[PDB]
Amino acid sequence: QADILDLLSGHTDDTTIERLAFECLLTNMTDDRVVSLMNILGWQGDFNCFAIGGVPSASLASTSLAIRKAVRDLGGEHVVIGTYGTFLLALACQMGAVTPEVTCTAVMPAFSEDEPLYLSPVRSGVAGASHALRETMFSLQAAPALSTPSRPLRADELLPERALLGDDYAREELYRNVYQVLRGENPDDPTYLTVSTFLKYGSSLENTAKELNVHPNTVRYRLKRAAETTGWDATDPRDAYVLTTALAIGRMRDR
Amino acid sequence: DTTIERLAFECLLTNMTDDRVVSLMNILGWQGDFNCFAIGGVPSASLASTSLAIRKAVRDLGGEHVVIGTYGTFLLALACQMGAVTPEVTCTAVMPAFSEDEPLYLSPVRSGVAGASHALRETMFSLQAAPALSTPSRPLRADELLPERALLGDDYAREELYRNVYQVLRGENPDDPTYLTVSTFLKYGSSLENTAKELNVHPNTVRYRLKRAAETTGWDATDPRDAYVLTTALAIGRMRDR
Amino acid sequence: ADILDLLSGHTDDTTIERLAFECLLTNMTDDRVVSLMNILGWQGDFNCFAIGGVPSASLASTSLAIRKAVRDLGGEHVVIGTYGTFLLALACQMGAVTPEVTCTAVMPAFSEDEPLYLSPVRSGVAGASHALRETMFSLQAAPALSTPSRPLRADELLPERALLGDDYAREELYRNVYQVLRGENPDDPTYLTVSTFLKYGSSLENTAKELNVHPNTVRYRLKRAAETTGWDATDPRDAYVLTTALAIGRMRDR
Amino acid sequence: DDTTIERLAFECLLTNMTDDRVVSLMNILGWQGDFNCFAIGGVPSASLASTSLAIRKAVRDLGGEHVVIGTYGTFLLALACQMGAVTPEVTCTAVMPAFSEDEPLYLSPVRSGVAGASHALRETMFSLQAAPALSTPSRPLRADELLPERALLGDDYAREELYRNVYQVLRGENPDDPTYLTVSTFLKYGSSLENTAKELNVHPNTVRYRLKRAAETTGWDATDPRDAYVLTTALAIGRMRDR
Repeated sequence: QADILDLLSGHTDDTTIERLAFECLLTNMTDDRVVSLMNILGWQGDFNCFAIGGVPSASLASTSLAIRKAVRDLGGEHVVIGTYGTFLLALACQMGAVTPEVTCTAVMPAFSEDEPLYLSPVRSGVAGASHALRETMFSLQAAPALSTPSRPLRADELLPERALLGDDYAREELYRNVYQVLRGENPDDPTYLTVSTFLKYGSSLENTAKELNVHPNTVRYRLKRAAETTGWDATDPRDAYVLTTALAIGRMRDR
Repeated sequence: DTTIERLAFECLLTNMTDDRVVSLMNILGWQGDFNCFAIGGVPSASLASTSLAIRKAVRDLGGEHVVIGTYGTFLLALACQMGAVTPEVTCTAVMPAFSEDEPLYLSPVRSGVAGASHALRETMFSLQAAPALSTPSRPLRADELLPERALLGDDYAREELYRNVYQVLRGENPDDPTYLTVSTFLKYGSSLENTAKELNVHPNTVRYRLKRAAETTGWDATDPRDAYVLTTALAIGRMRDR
Repeated sequence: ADILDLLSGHTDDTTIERLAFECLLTNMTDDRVVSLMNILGWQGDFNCFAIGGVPSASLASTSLAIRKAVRDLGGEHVVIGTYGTFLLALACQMGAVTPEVTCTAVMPAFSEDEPLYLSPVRSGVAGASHALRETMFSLQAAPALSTPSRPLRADELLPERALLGDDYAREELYRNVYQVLRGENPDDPTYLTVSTFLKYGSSLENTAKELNVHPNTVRYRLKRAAETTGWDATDPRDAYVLTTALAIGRMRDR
Repeated sequence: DDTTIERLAFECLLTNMTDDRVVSLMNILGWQGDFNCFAIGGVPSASLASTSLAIRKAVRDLGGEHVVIGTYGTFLLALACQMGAVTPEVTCTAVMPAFSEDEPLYLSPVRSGVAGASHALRETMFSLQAAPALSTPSRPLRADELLPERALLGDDYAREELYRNVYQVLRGENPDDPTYLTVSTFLKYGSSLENTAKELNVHPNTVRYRLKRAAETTGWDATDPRDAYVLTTALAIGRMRDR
């Protein structure tokens, strides 16, 4: 298999090294060679990082300058920047005052107000870097499915659309963080059955109560609990679509 | 014989359709732009017994070629459509070989190696998607599990949602408000009254438009299963187009 | 490289078996290996175990004897390959094909003068790779021991396997010896006593002096560690296993 | 820029790449011919930046012209070209205050050429990773101090040295020499001179002296528990390799 010198095709300029690390990370390559490339760029050891992505406000060069300056002004010294289609993605090393919300606020003006903007969670090491860049890429590709997107879009806002695009990270989160959390450890717990039944029956409290032989208030209470544990409120049309998707993922995976 | 067939099967199931695969298929006797279809399900008794029953059933129907493989608990068979070998007739002949207590799928007829791969893969994805539905048809309908197949990575299910649902809904002309109405209706969780209020139109106008959409697409936004299918299609179309 | 690239135009089950074997032996557990195993008839999260040793007469003879034995026991699939002087067989466990019975059945086909190993039952391609590799590494490690058991015990050659690069052996030392003994208590009297004892080369006197306790206090703590881990630090072999585990744990935990 | 080239060469060497491409890169950095070099590694006392600065200043003051500096995990590693007064102990003494006193420090032997440079950096990395195993680490750690633990981590240089410089040296060319048998028996019998002597029908003192001879040829003294562990490891490596 190709070594880091093969990958570099004789180049030693950091622009090429950066673009190469960017493409490796975006394409899910997290092996030692990528660790070496990030090493060369200055990303030492088990670093923390996060990503911001969107469409440049005026130009790619202008946005890149703005982002490097903002990272510098906040006490950081590493940010890997690359383009993907019309999108510019930036992976910042979390150090000094470079933290996600503050960094996102500082660079927002360099991104078009007329296009989606996404801020990733903090992730660790090269594998996290790849994760941050990919969830950012998939979120931006998924954003058009959303009627009224937050700005910036954050976190798990686009799970089902990301899953539809083939994002393994989104499938896994729907399985682990929604479906499996709903199920819990106790199989006699009624929450999962109640959410499932509620969705099946048109998001009707009355029909769910009728189906399950419980008081409507009891269904209400269970849905609220499921909202607390998963972050998704079945009574909200957007969240209900997310939950429905999670149940499909879970059922296909477990049977 | 058997070994080459199993290798061809893996290649097809894993979406390898390049000339090396064509050449394997040539060796097996599948020539040119052949027609084929697939059938899949859980064996009534055993994988070996079901394989045999399918081979024999196809042979008796004048067929000479079948490629049989496994995916998890499922037996998947690709049959070359020759002689009296047709999908429905073949399916009927082999149903005893598949358990009544598990899903079953019969693909449409497809052509060539690309077609063979599609037939086997849509069969795998359909069987895999089935647990998502409470009471699926037997055999599973081709249009029954599109969002679920898409979620698994079935690119043909994505395309079908795009072409047969989203683009059909959107139509030739931008002025037609049927699409906007369905879009808005889904956004508001299939609330007739909230949709009429939001669009500033009469609720009857909303009902009429939803019925039109149900007629042209085959999906009724007032049914929660169909609403999910529609919502999936709009997402796919919006991500693809803009 | 896809499965066809790996095959290099071969479509014979013999080359396919050899390729699957080599992938497993080199710790490749990805989709292509799953497909290769698919092709050989190994579907899903199967159970399997491995047997390995030096053939009593010939590879061909031992292979024939193994395939016969497995079939007579009602088994369908056995992947057989060779590494150096060793023959390794991976059997699908089903019907009456279970590890001890199978091992007993095929013992006559392996040299008495050479080590023999039977793996635990494991599952899936990852399990198959693990079983074949622990078998390889155990056979390679055996010469380090003067009179090992036959077959070799799963826990008998951990440091030596680890020295050869066997990551499962490192893991097992870390989890089953080091962690079991230390927990979150570097200051637990037993752990501290074992640690100090080894540091002083198993000298009861020097250890008691260093810890400022009575020798009998050192003795019962070592006895506890022995009962807890199965390793008795007063035995030079066991002491070497314990020392290796402590090094592994320390390097890993910081 | 220069920093980039240097970090690239560092990564190649650390990753055991010693091919013509790497040789050429080192040549461009100014490392030419069959140069002598050594490595020092540890944890920066204050920061990566300031430790690097202090190392380069020390090497400059000592009359040296070339140092390649990189990181592994929390470690800073420096490869120095041996020239002027840039020699291992002097250089180590000059740069030691730049490394944390609460963390291990390692100084490699002198090595030759690009292959030697790669060897020096890797034995340094592995030794630093292995250091926590040691109860009473010297400062700096040196040379072959961590052989068995390095072998446990998969360092091929350690496995090779255990076989070549320890196990093979014990055996020598003469099967009439009792060194190997004595070391072997002594370890087997729990480092008991009395029981070893009883087994070999020899006086305890003869056993002791034979072990001291082994210490002369290999540097490892079986009467010391640390060294006994190292020797036990070398026997295992050797026995596995010769069958």
